[PDB]
Amino acid sequence: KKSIYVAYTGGTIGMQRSDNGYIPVSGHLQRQLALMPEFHRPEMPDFTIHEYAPLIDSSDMTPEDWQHIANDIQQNYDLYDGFVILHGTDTMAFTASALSFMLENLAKPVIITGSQIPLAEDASDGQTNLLNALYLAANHPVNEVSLFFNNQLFRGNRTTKAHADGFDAFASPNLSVLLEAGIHIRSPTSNGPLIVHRITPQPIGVVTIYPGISGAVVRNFLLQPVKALILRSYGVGNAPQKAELLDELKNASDRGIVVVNLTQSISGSVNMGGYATGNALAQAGVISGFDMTVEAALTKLHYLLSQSLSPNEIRQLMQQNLRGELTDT
Amino acid sequence: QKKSIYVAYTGGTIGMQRSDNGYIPVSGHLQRQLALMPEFHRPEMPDFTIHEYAPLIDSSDMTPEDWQHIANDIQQNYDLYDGFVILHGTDTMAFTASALSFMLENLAKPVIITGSQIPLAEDASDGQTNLLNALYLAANHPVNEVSLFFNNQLFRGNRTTKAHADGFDAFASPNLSVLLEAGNGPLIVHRITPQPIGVVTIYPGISGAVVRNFLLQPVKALILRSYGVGNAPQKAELLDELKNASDRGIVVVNLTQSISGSVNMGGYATGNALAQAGVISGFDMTVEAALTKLHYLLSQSLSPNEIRQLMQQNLRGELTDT
Repeated sequence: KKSIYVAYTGGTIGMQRSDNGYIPVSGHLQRQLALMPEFHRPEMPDFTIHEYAPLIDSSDMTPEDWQHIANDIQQNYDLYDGFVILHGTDTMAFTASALSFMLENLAKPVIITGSQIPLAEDASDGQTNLLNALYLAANHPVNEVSLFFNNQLFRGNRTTKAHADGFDAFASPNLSVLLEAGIHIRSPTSNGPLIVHRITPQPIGVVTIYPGISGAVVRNFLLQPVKALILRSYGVGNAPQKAELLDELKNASDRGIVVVNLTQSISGSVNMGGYATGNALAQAGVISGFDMTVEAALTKLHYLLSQSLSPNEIRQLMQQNLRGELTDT
Repeated sequence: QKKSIYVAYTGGTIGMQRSDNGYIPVSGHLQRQLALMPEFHRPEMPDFTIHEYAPLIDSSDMTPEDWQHIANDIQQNYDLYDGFVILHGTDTMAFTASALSFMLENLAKPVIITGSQIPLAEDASDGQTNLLNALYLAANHPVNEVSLFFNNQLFRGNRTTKAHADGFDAFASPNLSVLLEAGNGPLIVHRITPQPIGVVTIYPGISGAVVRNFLLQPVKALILRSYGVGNAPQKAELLDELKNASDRGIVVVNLTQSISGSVNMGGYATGNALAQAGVISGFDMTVEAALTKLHYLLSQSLSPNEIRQLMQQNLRGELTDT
C-alpha cells in the first residue's frame, strides 16, 4: 500500500464558511476526510496530514514559506512514496514554480492542489482535487512538481492562475497538460540524489512596457536594491526604439543587473536569441525569457540569485531549460 | 449609392513587401493591389479611400503622440465618410484601440482597427480577409464604437489584449464576448499626452524598498497587478508605501494578474486592506484599458480624487460592474 505525505499549508479547502468569511478550524480537514469513504477505498494510498499552524493565506506566502515546504518534503522524502501540498489558489503557481527549481533530481511526485470552497460543499472541487492528487502522487510516474486543478495535472513551472476565481482557475498556456483525470481530449532529469536548494527573498522588479514609457520611470525600476528586472514586452519580445529606454537598460545590465524579456501575451514565446537577433533589447544586455510564465521567471531568478553565481552565470542559466519551464525556439 | 469607408494605413505588414532584410515599405503598394482584387469591388463592399501614412509606424514604436495623430485623422475625416478602418501593427494594436475608445467621445460611426502579420498578397493571408471583413462590417453591420477585428472576430477595442505572441489568432477579449462572430452630443476628440505611469506585478515576498521605487517622481499613477480577485500580502511594509503614495496624490489601481475575471474591491464595500491604503479597483479592465484610461484622465484638468472616481466608472464599455 503506497503512503503519501500531505502538507495542509493553507487554503479554504479545510476551512468553515461563516458570515465573517472562511475561518480556520483546527483538525477540520482531517476529521472530515476520516468520514469520507472515497478516501479509504482499497486503491487509495494511506496518507498522513501535517496541518500548518497557523494556516497561511497564499497571498501572504514569502520565499521563507517556499523553503519551509521544500524542507518538509526533504525531511519526509525517504518516509513516503509521494507528496501532496494543500495551498491557497492566489499564489499556488508561484509555490509550484519555486519548488520545481528548489527540488533538483526529484524522483517522487509532488502535487500541489487546493480549493477556494470548503470541501464538504457541492460547489467545491476539494474532494476530487485531493482524491486525484493522492492517487496520482502514489500511482502516476511523473516525478515533477505538478499542480492539480479542474481534473487536469499541469507541470507546476508552466502554471498561471488564468481566471480570478472559479473551478477552472489554472492554465498551462505554453505546455500541454501532463494528464486529464476526467474528460479526455485526443520530462526533467532525476539522475543523482535529491538536492534541496535554499532560496531567500530577492529584490526583483516585474514591469510592463507601454507606448511612450519614459526613461525616468524605467530608471526608477532599476534603482538599488534591484538585482533583476523582468520586462513584459509586446508580441515576440519587442519594445520601443527609444534611446532613453535602451540606455537605462544597458546601464543596468553593465552594472550586473539581470534584465529578462517576457511577452505580455497569454501564450507564445519571446524570439530574441542573444547571438542571433536584431532586437535592440539584446544589444542593451536584455536576455530572452522564451515562453516562461511570470511565475517561472520570478521564481527562477530567486533560485539563481540565492546561489553564488555571477550576473553572466545567471544570464546563461536563465536562458537554459532547467526543470521543463521553457521551450527552445 | 454605396457606403464610403476611410482606410488609414498607419503601419504593419499588410501593405509591405517581404525581403531578406524582413518587410520593407512600398509606397502605394496596398492601394495598387486592392484596385486589382475583384472581391473588394462587389455590390455589398463599400467604396473606400486608402491614406498611407508616411512614414509607416512600427506599432512597437507607437507613442501617445501617434494615438493623437490617428484620433485627429479620424476627426478630420469624420464628416466625409460613413466609417473608418485603421490598419496598424499587431504589437500595440490593443493599446491604440483602447486609447481611441476614450479619446473619441460620442462616436456615432464605426471605427475598426485591424491588420495582418503577412502581406495582403500572400497565399491564405489574413491581410485580404481582415481588411475585406473590416470594410464589409463597417458598411453593412456598423457598431458605433472603436472595435478591433482579427481572425473572423469583432471585439470591443478597450476589451482586447494580444492573446498569442504571434499567429493568425493574435487577439482576445477575455472579459467580454465578441461584438460579432463573423464566420448623445457631437463627437468630442480629447487630447492625450504621455503620462508617467508605473505598471507592476506583485509576487511573494515583494519588498517595501522595491515598491517604494515604483512610486518615486515622476510617477503619477501605478497599476498594481495583484492575485486572484485583487489580493496582496497583508504586511504593513507594502501597504504603508502604497498609502504614502496615495496620500501624495498618486492614483494606485488594482488589476488582477489573471487573464480573465475581475478584481472584487468596491470602494465603499470592501474589507481589502488595499482600499484602506487608498488603492482603487480596476474591476475586470485589461492592462491596455487601464493604462490608456489613466493617460486619458491624467491628460485633462482633473484632481487625483476626480481621476479615482472616473477610473472606477464604466466610461466607454471597458469594465463591468461587479
